[PDB]
Amino acid sequence: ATRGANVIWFRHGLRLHDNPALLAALADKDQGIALIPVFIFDGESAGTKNVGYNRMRFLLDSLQDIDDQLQAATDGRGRLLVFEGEPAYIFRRLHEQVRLHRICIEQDCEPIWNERDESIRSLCRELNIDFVEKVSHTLWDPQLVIETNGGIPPLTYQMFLHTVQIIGLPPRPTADARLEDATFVELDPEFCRSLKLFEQLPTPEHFNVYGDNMGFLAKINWRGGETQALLLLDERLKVEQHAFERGFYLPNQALPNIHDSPKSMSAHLRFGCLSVRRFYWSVHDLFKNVQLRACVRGVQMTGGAHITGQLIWREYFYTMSVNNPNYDRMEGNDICLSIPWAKPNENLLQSWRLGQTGFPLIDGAMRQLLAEGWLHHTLRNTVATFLTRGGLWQSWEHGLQHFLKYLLDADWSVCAGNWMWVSSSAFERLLDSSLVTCPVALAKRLDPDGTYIKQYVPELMNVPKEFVHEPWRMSAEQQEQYECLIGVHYPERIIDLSMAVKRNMLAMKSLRNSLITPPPHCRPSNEEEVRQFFWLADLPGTGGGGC
Amino acid sequence: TRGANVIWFRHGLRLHDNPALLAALADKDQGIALIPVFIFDGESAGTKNVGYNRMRFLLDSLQDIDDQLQAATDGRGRLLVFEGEPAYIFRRLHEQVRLHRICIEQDCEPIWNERDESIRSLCRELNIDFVEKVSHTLWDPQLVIETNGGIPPLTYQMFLHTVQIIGLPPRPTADARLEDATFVELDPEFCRSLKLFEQLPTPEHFNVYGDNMGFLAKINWRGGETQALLLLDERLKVEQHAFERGFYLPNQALPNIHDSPKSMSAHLRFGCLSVRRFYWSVHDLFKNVQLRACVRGVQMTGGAHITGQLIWREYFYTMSVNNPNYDRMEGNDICLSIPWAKPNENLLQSWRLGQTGFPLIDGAMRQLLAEGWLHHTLRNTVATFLTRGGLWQSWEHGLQHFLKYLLDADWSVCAGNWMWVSSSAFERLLDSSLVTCPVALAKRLDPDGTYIKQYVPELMNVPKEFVHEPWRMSAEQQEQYECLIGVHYPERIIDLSMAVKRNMLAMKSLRNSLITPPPHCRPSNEEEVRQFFWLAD
Ligand SMILES: Cc1cc2nc3c(=O)[nH]c(=O)nc-3n(C[C@H](O)[C@H](O)[C@H](O)COP(=O)(O)OP(=O)(O)OC[C@H]3O[C@@H](n4cnc5c(N)ncnc54)[C@H](O)[C@@H]3O)c2cc1C
Ligand SMILES: Cc1cc2nc3c(=O)[nH]c(=O)nc-3n(C[C@H](O)[C@H](O)[C@H](O)COP(=O)(O)OP(=O)(O)OC[C@H]3O[C@@H](n4cnc5c(N)ncnc54)[C@H](O)[C@@H]3O)c2cc1C
Ligand SMILES: [Mg+2]
Ligand SMILES: [Mg+2]
Ligand SMILES: [Mg+2]
Repeated sequence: ATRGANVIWFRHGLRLHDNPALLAALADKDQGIALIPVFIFDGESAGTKNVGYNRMRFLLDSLQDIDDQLQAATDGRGRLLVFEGEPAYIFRRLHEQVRLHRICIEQDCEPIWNERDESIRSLCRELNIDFVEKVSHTLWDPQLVIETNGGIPPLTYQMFLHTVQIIGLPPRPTADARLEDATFVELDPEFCRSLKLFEQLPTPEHFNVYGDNMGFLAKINWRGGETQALLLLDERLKVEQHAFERGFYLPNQALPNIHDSPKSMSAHLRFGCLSVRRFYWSVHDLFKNVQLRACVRGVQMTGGAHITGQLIWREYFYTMSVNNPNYDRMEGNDICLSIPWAKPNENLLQSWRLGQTGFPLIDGAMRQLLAEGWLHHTLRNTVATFLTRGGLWQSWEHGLQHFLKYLLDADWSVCAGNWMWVSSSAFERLLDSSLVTCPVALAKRLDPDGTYIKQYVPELMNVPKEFVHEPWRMSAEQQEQYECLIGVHYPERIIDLSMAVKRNMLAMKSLRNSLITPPPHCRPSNEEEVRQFFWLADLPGTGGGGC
Repeated sequence: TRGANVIWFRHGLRLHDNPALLAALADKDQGIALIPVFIFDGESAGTKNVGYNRMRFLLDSLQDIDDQLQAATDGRGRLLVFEGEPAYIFRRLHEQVRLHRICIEQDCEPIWNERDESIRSLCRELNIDFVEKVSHTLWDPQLVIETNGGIPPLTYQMFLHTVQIIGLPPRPTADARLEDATFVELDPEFCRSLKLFEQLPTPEHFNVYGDNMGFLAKINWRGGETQALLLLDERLKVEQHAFERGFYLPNQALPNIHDSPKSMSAHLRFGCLSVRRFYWSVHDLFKNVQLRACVRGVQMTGGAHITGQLIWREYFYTMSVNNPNYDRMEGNDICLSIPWAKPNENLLQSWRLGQTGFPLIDGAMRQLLAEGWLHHTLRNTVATFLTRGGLWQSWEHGLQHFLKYLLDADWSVCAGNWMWVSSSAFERLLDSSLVTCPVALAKRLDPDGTYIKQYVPELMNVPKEFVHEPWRMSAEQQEQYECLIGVHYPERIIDLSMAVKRNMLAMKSLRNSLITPPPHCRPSNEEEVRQFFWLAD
């Protein structure tokens, strides 16, 4: 704090590697400019506006990871300062203590962050402070791929692939930061109490966040932070290594597995614990210059396109929301079809949230969502269709707000886009087939021996495998013979699906004859894209049928 | 006149991409004439073990060349078709008009060695240039074998790795200009003494008649170069629709056994269509464009899902080069010696005639006798049922029957595919019932019974729910539709559940006896088996 100080404000991108904003904050070590790493609980940033217990713990685990790494490389001189209040109020009064030359941040391209960031930009113009903004949460610059497509984001996944190949490959991750020679600031102890500088790392209880509806089914647990994200990346980079030397995927690898352990990095990518560019260019360097022939779920393995294509799905949804604050709703949302959803049935909606629908796979997935906060992509498709076009004809907004609260990742743009991609695509009639919107048939495909169902629906523990997916088929004597009387211990089906899929298919067909014009909306590229999205494989598409 | 060059046709019955032909016209400005020659010596172009369908195909291609030679020369150019010994014909042809060069296309298969070396020792005597050019395969098989250390690659993945080192295959040559080419009209008595055909002969001239049934063949094929080019341009438009769509329709990815005469395997066997023209046409149509979809476990970028099929053809041609025992078990170093049962002429005849009691097996073998072409999934079914997945008979019996009635019937490809499927004892998926059961495959390929009812017409009155398993019908059902297990349709000539049971024991006993799996023709991995048999992958 001799000649001033630079601020690296953390919101997302809670990491030290591949942090251009951190490097720009460390670029004045020679001039004696100090470094101040800060995180502010302003009541919305890092997804704290609508958060449950599982994601708040994940965020606090990442803040501690940054805090422990700073001390491990600065002999204890480096400290992550966690505040709680208005960001513009904290930065102005902190400028009274030490001179702020540059305030470095990572670009949050989502429009819900525009108010927060433009107030800091307006503050720096008043105090003559450099406002440094770096793009590192996404692979490309969202404004660069939007202007390439003519000032509007691509609405289909293929239209996004066509534009990024024009721009080229995304930038490589930056080098690591050296903090052994960096100086920090010891400010006034009373100034810390006024601006609410935490002396200890807070807990979710400090923010009135306690155990959720189910508490916790401690079968799957996730430790946040940059250390665990890099530990899981190397674990997966070796699984791809074995499949790379093998040249093909084992049949058990290409199939969706819902009985596995916490290996997903979607929560580490949302908070920015793991760099998306480091994920991308680690797969690229491991696959380039080796031609392959086998595929993984209809996507080639040559060049790692089956892995890096997943990171483009995330980039494709992040950019569609940039200049659209109504992206989470349908009124005022220009790229979402207006579907006549039924009236809010909060009795059925509560049966969907609590996992009391009478359908085993739906209940087992929603109870895992409440307890553990993570669902497989196949299970997220099932509960989304069952709530919307597939089962109850409820608006996807009621499912988005529930997901954004209990999900570990819960990207405001990725989660909202996936709800519209699946529920509000009227001209993709393959989504109306019960062969893709039936949880009973899918239960036999993902959970053959009822291992997953009985693990998160414990009332079905003793029913034999011949009646797990269809408990209603048991006799009156058999129902009390396995401690499961449908309607008492296990709830009955809140709706008849076979008569519900008929109502919804005709109600959606009614929209198509009224809208012969297909307006620009978030939709699948083609029918082949639906089959890979819903992990169909053997019998999907036109002419595939039931073999 | 002064001299003449001979373009001798054996394979490569075409005018385009014919480097041997271009070498014959290379001395056009010297006053050296041209002599197109095809000799029925009793073995060339697969005429030693041939049926009526393939002989009809060969003669259709010879007429195409003769018709093309007249349209480009206003009647001056003709195709000379002889019948006799090639070295005797060429020697007496040399004293009528001096032969400077004898140009042929390379036949790398060892069954043609004694024929070519016979002509080779003749030209060194009479001081004639023996020009041999490679155009039947994508690469020179010697350059592929020598790159692999002097031995041919025994797995398909080992082959793709070797040709990747060599590089992309050569592109087809330019078309030949025959508008200013001179020919010779020989002495009429010389044409009488050398057995020169005036009219193109018929299959009946070679003691070849209309098979056993013959009339069930209404899906007929017409040989020739210009007609093979029509099939190439036809599929090129189908592939660009998928190229512009970005993916294959599900009905396209599924095998189709009730389709049209679409295949070009017979045209590529006789050389009516150039394989390099086939390769580089698909390569130019898919280049510079990145695709992400796949076709049955193989990518579509660069046309690898199409060009990879042509590499299967080269992979079997290259393996048989220095192995004259490639079509037999004894003395074949690349074939596992499997204890096959003693030859049973009753079950073998029921396999050929299609009287085994299994509907899909009967419909395929009866289609082979009439039309002489089967889908790859149907050739697999009748091959496993004859060998490891049924009767446990030697693959040598099925090879001779296939080399006789097939339209393609490449000596190296057909034998290689027979060993690849039958004698792969260490590929344990090959013995799974998903591959060794035609009943489940019948409901998978021909669901409603359309293909079975037309090639097994004794089952057309049987409804769909009993057409795949006619033995399951009751007493009044075998009479209401009149299909008794005995007089109308034969009983299953073997117990399939018991046969596959005892055959898997013999393969394990073979593996337990062979602690070393010696280098043999085998699949590369289990994934390669799924793609080969059109499985779920
Ligand atoms: C209703 C619904 C809501 C979803 N909400 C989210 C969300 O809030 N956050 C989120 O990251 N993903 C979301 N997804 C996508 C998908 O469910 C997860 O990305 C996936 O389950 C993560 O598992 P994984 O990393 O092991 O899969 P991988 O195949 O390893 O995915 C690699 C990465 O690619 C990205 N990705 C994968 N699939 C998609 C997709 N369909 N759309 C966008 N990005 C994708 C993620 O960042 C993911 O971590 C949602 C999908 C649905 C159907
Ligand atoms: C027991 C058995 C015997 C066979 N005998 C022959 C034969 O005598 N001649 C022959 O050309 N093919 C043979 N094959 C391969 C296969 O049956 C045919 O190549 C294929 O059915 C031709 O149909 P298509 O051209 O429409 O297929 P496509 O997929 O269009 O094939 C493209 C071309 O690639 C080549 N090709 C395709 N598959 C193979 C293969 N497995 N091995 C070698 N070349 C291949 C052929 O030249 C074919 O025309 C045999 C396969 C088996 C199982
Ligand atoms: Mg992951
Ligand atoms: Mg063909
Ligand atoms: Mg399968």
